[PDB]
This record gives sequence, structure tokens and C-alpha cells, in this order.
Amino acid sequence: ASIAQARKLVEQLKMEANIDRIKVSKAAADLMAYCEAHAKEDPLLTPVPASENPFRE
Amino acid sequence: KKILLPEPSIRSVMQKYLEDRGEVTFEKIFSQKLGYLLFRDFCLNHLEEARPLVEFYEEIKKYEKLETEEERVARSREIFDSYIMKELLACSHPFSKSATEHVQGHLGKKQVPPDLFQPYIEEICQNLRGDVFQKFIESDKFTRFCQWKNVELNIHLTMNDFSVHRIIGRGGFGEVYGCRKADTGKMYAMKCLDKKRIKMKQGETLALNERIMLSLVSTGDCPFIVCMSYAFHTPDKLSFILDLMNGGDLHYHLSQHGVFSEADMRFYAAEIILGLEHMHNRFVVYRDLKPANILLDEHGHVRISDLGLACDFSKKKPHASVGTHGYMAPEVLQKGVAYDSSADWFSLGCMLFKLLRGHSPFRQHKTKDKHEIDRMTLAVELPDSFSPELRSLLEGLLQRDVNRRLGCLGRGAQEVKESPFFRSLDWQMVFLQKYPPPLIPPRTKGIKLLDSDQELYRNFPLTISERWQQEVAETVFDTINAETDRLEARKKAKNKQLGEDYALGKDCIMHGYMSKMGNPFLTQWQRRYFYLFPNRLEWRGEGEAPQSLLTMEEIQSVEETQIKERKCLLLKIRGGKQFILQCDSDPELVQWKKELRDAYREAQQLVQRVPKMKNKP
Amino acid sequence: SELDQLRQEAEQLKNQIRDARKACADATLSQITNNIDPVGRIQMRTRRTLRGHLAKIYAMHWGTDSRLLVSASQDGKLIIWDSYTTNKVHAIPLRSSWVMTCAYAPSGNYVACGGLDNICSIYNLKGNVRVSRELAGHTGYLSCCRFLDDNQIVTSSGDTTCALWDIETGQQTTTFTGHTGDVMSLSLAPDTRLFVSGACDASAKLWDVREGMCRQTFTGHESDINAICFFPNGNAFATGSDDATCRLFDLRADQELMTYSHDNIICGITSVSFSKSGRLLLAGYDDFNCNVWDALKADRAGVLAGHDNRVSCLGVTDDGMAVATGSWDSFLKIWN
Ligand SMILES: COCc1noc(CNC(=O)c2cc([C@@H]3NC(=O)N[C@@H](C)[C@H]3C(=O)Nc3ccc4n[nH]cc4c3)ccc2F)n1
Repeated sequence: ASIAQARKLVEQLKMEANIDRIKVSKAAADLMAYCEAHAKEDPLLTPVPASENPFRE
Repeated sequence: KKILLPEPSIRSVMQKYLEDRGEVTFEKIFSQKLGYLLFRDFCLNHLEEARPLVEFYEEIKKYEKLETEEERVARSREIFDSYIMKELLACSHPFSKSATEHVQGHLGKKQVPPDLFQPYIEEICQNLRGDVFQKFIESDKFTRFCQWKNVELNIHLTMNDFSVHRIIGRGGFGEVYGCRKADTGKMYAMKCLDKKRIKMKQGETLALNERIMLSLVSTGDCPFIVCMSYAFHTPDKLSFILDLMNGGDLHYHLSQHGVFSEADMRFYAAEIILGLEHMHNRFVVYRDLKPANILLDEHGHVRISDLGLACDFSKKKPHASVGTHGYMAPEVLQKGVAYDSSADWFSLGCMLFKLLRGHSPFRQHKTKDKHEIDRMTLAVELPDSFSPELRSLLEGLLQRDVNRRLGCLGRGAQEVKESPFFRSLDWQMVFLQKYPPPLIPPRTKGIKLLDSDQELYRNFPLTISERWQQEVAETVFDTINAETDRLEARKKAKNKQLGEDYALGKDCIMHGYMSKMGNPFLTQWQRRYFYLFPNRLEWRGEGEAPQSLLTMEEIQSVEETQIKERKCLLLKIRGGKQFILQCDSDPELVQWKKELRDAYREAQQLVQRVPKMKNKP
Repeated sequence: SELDQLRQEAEQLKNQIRDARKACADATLSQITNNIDPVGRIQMRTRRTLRGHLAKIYAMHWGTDSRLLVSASQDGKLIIWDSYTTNKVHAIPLRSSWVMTCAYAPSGNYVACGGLDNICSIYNLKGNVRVSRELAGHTGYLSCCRFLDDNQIVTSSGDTTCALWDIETGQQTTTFTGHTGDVMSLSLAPDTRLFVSGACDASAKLWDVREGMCRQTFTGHESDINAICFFPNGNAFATGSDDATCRLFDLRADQELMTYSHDNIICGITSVSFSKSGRLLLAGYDDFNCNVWDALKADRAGVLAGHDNRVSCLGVTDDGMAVATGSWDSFLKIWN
């Protein structure tokens, strides 16, 4: 309804449109790589023994 | 037996109960007998700011009860020097220029009427209506007021609440007994009236009217009418709790003592007039004034009783031909002819004549003919032994036309007081019962009803607030406060052994004791202290914390249900469950039903607008 | 008119943003991860059951010590549990009964909460426990709050905005406007320089804490976004929604990568969290169950069935050891 808020909408979309994006193949690799480097430090992925599990006793 | 005061925790429920009805103002609590005594007990003792304001007010009240000017002249100066002059010298006189000058003006001129300090009374209340009354509510004296106001609104009188004694009167519809109220020990009279003998004579209308008539006049404590303090019924009878008059009626004493001299008859006439003035001021025509309806107390003073045939003329004037033949005015006998208080003034003249001559002024030759006694009503020669003052009195009281009847000329009962027959009487001394009474009293079947017949009496139960408070004030009020004070102070001083309150510092809406139902077959009622919050209802036992609750979301409806003839609340839950609650009194039940309803309705309309709290598919 | 060309230019920019995203869809996360071995079946068991709440539980948050946790309940209380022993370290009666969310400060000295009272209350734990600040400013209910440190905190409200607060002064330093619907959740990036929010407008937004501006807007959900959680590395985040699906969004790619759904699941998601490695995505559902998802392959790895009412919140400890689940049945259970 207001003219001032329509300008603010176009300016925000300008900020959202003029960013640097990467290929989804690249973004999907970084994620898949992260899960591999820390899969060993994930007690939910790698079952730790009871002596290191604070809840099994 | 004795009155048991509710715990101080009742303050939470009663205060919201009274505030909902605008009953928590200075005007309404100060003008109540028990309210005044507690508000006074608060100012005089527990607030140095309001101490002089009340003593001044109370001294003015004592000044109003002084009998002679010589007593007012001596007191108007003390009150002036102590509460007016001494304050002006200290610049702390918190009153207007008008009030002060109005009093000093009458002082230097030695004109001291009993209403001298009225301009101060208006302003003393103005000084108390504000901050002092607010601190009073915040004090624990207003808590005790809620404790007393709770027992008043929880009064449910049965025959067990009274120790019935001997019979003291018989009539066509029941008997009157002398009884003692076990609560406070106050001696009363119990007019027990048979519902069966009522329908048999189709007098159901008159029964309800007397109680309505007794209500209109039972305020103000009139010493010359038999007024009502309570009214209740059983499935069989109706009960009126009235002033006790164990001296018999005049009809009996007239037949025992004989005709009364002009001086003895002047006594009864004076006190009977003041009683009529009480009704007439409240728009009530007695219509049935005769010696049988005038009761003597133990000393000989008299009151008018049985307002069955009396009716209100505030809205529409009665025209019916009602009363006792021989005492009815011409306007009354004439059907289709509306009349006012004049009937009582005419009935007074008819009655006063009989006290002098033994027979009604119209009952000639000891006739038992009704159509001849009313005939004479529509001259009436007075004997030669009647003095000119008495002769002029009855002459004005018995005028055929109302345009010339004494007492129907504009000023009301004042026209009868100014009669030269009463020139010797000081009517303030009559009101105060200072005159010596002349006479000192020495010591059917085959009828049913129900359902459609007991709805006529559903509004019959009643309690006069002024009467019950005046009864308690003069009996157990002080004794109960002392025993409750010592009993309350122990729990707290003893709770320091055990140990903060669960309602402070949060958004609690209301809290108090309630009894929730367990297994009904075991009569299992768990008395728990509940806490109502905008979204849940918690409860607990003693010493522990609330370990259970019920959410406003679970609550679907709130209904009232009868369980063993006790008012209970039925909460239906969403999971097909039900929850029953019982309260210690009616005001608690009435409030819990409103708040619970308002809580579950406001909480559910609010949850629907919160995406994280509402229910979804 | 100029108002016309501003609505038209907003459409031409929305198209420009959609084309720029499609130009990056050379492959999918499912295609990329077709080779890595599945995680198998995750079989967790209830280690602790936390009893003490008298009504529905609405939110919980873990302390940095991976041991203490705070919960906000319909009973108008905050209970700080010692998950190792189940003892109640603290029990806080709130000034308002309409609490919705709660948070644990990184240092563990303060806790925060709020709800329909439209206030974010800071509770000092350091000897009594009373309110140290009431953060007023929002014109709607407080849906979520997370401490940056003992002096700053971010909040989300039903007034469609978020805000950053200075705890000492109680001021509303910066506000985050942009959403057109009630904001229901916020998640802080690990580096604390950005945070994401989910609202009832079906969109998520990435915000800069320092600049106070919105950088990116992620659409795709068909209904309200009830939960949101950052991927442990800060380059992605997950969202739960009433449309019965979870969605993963990548920042540098600026679009959706994976949808975690099933024709067998119809109810909405109430909470989301990642295992310490980000491999696993846990989600609390309205059907009383918590589903463990394979964040990389989108398969359903496990189910946490132990609540008799809605699962309203969950959270994975910083050490990834256990996961907590809060329900409308008044209980918090620790799975591991
Ligand atoms: C519910 O309907 C009320 C009603 N409507 O018409 C009627 C007719 N009258 C009666 O039935 C009735 C009458 C009496 C006595 N008979 C009288 O001629 N006058 C009375 C003063 C009366 C009495 O004892 N009055 C009182 C009244 C109060 C007293 N306190 N202490 C002693 C008292 C005496 C006695 C019992 C009676 F039932 N009653």
C-alpha cells in the first residue's frame, strides 16, 4: 500500500539477488566431506563403549 | 452449634465475590453494622492517621443521642474545643471553611440542635472514603470482614437452628412459637404457617405478601413494629423469625383489664402512631389495625404485627375491601375505590374508641351482623365523658371524607402528633420508650401438595442483613473475633515451625479450599487447597506442593449439579472424563463457577491464536 | 504509477533470484551421496526419564556442559535437570503462566524464557534464583530466544520480527524485520555472526547479527516453519514444518538441497537438531514420535517412540552423546 515499503522490498531483493552462489554439486560435496571428517567423533553414529558413555551404567 | 469463622484464606474468594457486585466501596461497608465495627477497629487501633477522624465521628454520634439542650450545650463545646479548635491551632483541621463556621456560628448563639455536626459528618466520610478506606482493604481487618460476610451469605436456616419453645399465638393458618436461635442465643418468635392449611383456604397469595411486607419495614429497627429477621420454609411449613413479644395482644388484655382510661389509651396510641409512621414512610398500609394485632412486650410497650393484609402503595394504590369489619374506612369498604394510608388513620380512630368503650365505634347493641356495622361507616355520636381534646382527635380521625380526616391532610403522622390530645407528650421520649406502660403483662386432612405447589415458595427464604448483623454484633461478634484471633495467630506462629506462600509473585487468579471427589462409593472427598491460574487449576495437600492439576484446555464445560442436595460443580473433560468439586459455602461456589468459566473460555480463545500451543490434526 | 513498477520490479527480481538458483542445480545432494554407505539402523534407548513437570512441555535447551538442561512447561515452571542423575538442580516458578520457550546460556550462569507475556526473562542462577532482567519490546509472544553471551541475546516473536538485546541495559539494540508471519524459531550459527529463523510465512531467513540485515530468504515449505537448526559447520540449516516434511538449505548454494518426508507421515514437525557430525537429522513429530533421518541420503534411519503425546522439542548435546525429547505428556527423556 505504501510507496516507502515497496522501495524497501525492492532494495532487499537486490541484496538477496546480488550474492555469490556456488554449484549445488560443490555445496553438496562440502557437506558430505564434513560428515566424513567428524563421523568418528559422533557418539550417535559410532557407538562408544559404556566406559565412555555417561548414560550407560 | 456456635458460629465458626472460615480461615483467613477465604479473603481471596470473597474479595473478588464482593468486588464483582460493587460491594467493596466505602459507602457500602461503612454503613453495615459489622463493617463499621471492623473499620472502626482498624482506624482507632491500627492507624494513627484515622484515629482522630473516627473518635470525632463517634463523638458526634453520641452528641446526636443527647436528650436535653443542657446536655448538648455542655457537649457541643467539648467537641468543638477538642476536635475543632485544637485542630485549627495546629493547622491540621482537614475540613472546609463552611463546616467550621456552621458549627461556631451555632455555638456563640447557644442554638445547639442534635444535628449540629452534620456538615462535619459529610466531610468526615469524605476524609475516610479515600486513602484510609484503601489501606483498610489492604489490612487484615478487611479480611475478617470477608470472614464474617462469608458466614452471612452462607446462612441456610432449618428448624434445627432454633430451639422451639411454648406456643404464644394461634390463627387460621398456623401458630407462633417462642424460640431461641442456637447460633447466637438471641430470643426470637417463630411464626410457623402450614402450607396445607394455606391451600385449603387458598391463602397462598397472602403468605408471600406478608414476607414481602415484612421486608419493606424490617429495616431501620423500628421499636413499634414486630419486624422480621429471617424467613425459611420446610416441605410442609413456612417459618417467620420475628421480634419476640411475649406479653399477649391488646384484644386479650382489653377483655381482662376492661376499658382503658383516656390516659392509658394515650400511651398505646402514641406508640402505635410511631409504628404506623414507620410503615407509611415505607409505603405500606396496614389496613387491619385492631387490638388483636397489637402485641405487648414484657414491660407493656406495644408493636403492630402481622402484615399479611398490608400492601405496598408505592406504585399503585389498593382498592380492595380488606381489613376487619368495624375498623375499615368508608373508602376501603367501597369496592372499586382506591385509598391510601387514610385507612390506618381511620382504623386507628375505630380502634382507639374501642379501647375506651369496649366495643367498636360502629358495633351497636353488641350485634354480630357484618352488614350493619359497615352500614354505620357510610355522625357517630361520642359520649359526654370524652374530653374535648380526645373528642376533637377521634372527630378528625373518623371523618367520613378523606379531605377532612386527621392525618390525611398533607403532613402525614405529624398531623396526629400535633393533636391537642397529645400536647403533653414529648415524642422523642415516646420513641425512646420512656413512658410507663399502663398494663404490665403478668407471668383439615385429606390435602396434599408438591412440585407445582412448592414453586410458589421458592423465593420465600430470606435473610435481613441489617437484622442478622445487629444480632451478631450484640451477641457473639466480640467473643468470636477474640477466639478466632487467638486461633489464627497460632497457625502462623506455629507455621514458622513448618514454614512462603504459593500464590504470591505469579499470575494466580484465585485460590482457596475445595473438596474434589474421589471414588463416590466411598464418600471419598479430598479437601485440597486449589490455585486457579489463567491456564490451569492446581491443588495440593498440607505441607506438600501442588502435585496435580487440570488445564483449562482439558475443561470443556462447567455446570452446577446436585449431589446429595449439596450444590456442586461438574467439570467435563475432553477425554470423556468428569471432575466434581464441592465448596464450603455458596459464595465460594458462585465465584469458582464464574472464574472457572471465564478462565477456560479466555484460555481456549487464546490458545487457538498461538500456533505452537493449539491442537492440530 | 511508481507503486506499480515497484511491485512489478519485485516480481522481476524474484524471477532473477529463481533463475540464479536453477543455474546452480547441476546436480542434487541425493545424486552426490549415492555412493557413501548408509548409516544402517540407529537404535537408541531411553537412558533417563525426567519426571517433574505437571503439564505439557513446550521447549528445552542443553547447557554447554552436555549435562544440564532447562525446560519450559505448561505448568508455568522452568526445571533445570541434571540429566546424569535426574535430580532437579533448580525449579523456577515464573511470573507468567504462558511460557513457550527457554534457553541455556553458554556460560551456564543465566537462563531465559518467555511466551504470551511478550517478555524475555533472564534468570540468574548464581545464593538464590530470581529474575535479573525483563526484556520488553516485542508486541507479540516470545517464540524463541538464544544467548550470544552473558550480555547479548537474540529473540523471535509473534510480531513477525527478531531482536538483539543488551542484557545489562535491557535495550532492544537491533531489530530484524522482514518476515510476514509469526516467527516460530531461531538458530544461531556456530560462529555467532549469523542466525536463521523460521516463521509461519513458510520461509526461512538468514540474518547478520552485526549488520542487523537479512541476507537470504529460503522458501519451499507449504505451511508454517515450526523449527530450525544450523548444520554444525554453519553452511546449512534444517527446518521442520507443518507440511510433514523437513528440508535442508545450503547457504552458499542459496536454495533447498533435500526434503525429508514420507507418505506414511502426515503430522507436522515441532523441533529439529543435528548429530555432532551433522550426519543425522533428528526431528520431533506431532504423532508422538521422533524420527532420525539420514541427512545425506534422506533415508529414515530410526524412530524414538516413547512419548504418549506430542513431541514438542528435542536437542543434541554438544558432545553428541545423547538427545533429549520433550513432550506434551510432561516428560523429558534422554536417548542414547
Ligand atoms: C402465611 O400467611 C400469613 C397469614 N395470612 O393471614 C393470616 C391470618 N392470621 C393467622 O394465620 C395467625 C394469627 C395469629 C394471631 N391472631 C391474630 O388475630 N393477630 C395476631 C397478632 C396473631 C399473632 O399471634 N401474631 C404474632 C406475630 C409475631 C409474634 N411474636 N411473638 C408473638 C407474636 C404474635 C397467630 C398465628 C397465625 F397463623 N396469616
